[PDB]
Amino acid sequence: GMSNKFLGTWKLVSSENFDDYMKALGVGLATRKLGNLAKPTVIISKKGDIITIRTESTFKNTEISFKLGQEFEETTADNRKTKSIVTLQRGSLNQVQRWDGKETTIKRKLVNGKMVAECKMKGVVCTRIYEKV
Ligand SMILES: CCCCCC/C=C\CCCCCCCCCC(=O)O
Repeated sequence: GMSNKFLGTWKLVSSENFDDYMKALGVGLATRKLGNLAKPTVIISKKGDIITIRTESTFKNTEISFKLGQEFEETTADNRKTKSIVTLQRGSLNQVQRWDGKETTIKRKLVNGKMVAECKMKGVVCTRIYEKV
């Protein structure tokens, strides 16, 4: 199952190419400016077979809960209404969002004690590094 080492509170410390990823998602400039500057936390918790991922910024939060393998509805931080699914593959949490005939992936893995999120939209890739608080 998901490693217990995912559980807890993670703080963003570095990011690369997030602006273009947000462009590719259709996010407008004003919102991209906040996404490029903010350093969110990501809180991962689990109760039974339900994993919860809560993202906190001072001006925008989000939260998803899911069971591995099972599709769920998600309203994203940029206000997309998606059908999403998270699977566990080779120790990574692999989240796919689908909306409007579009698709994006957000893979979260543990590497050297950090959480690495890799995001892909139509070949535009970004990486975000999180440390464990
Ligand atoms: C929720 C707190 C940050 C919100 C500020 C920016 C608003 C919208 C940008 C939309 C980006 C959607 C991707 C969010 C990041 C997914 C990968 C990650 O968790 O690091």
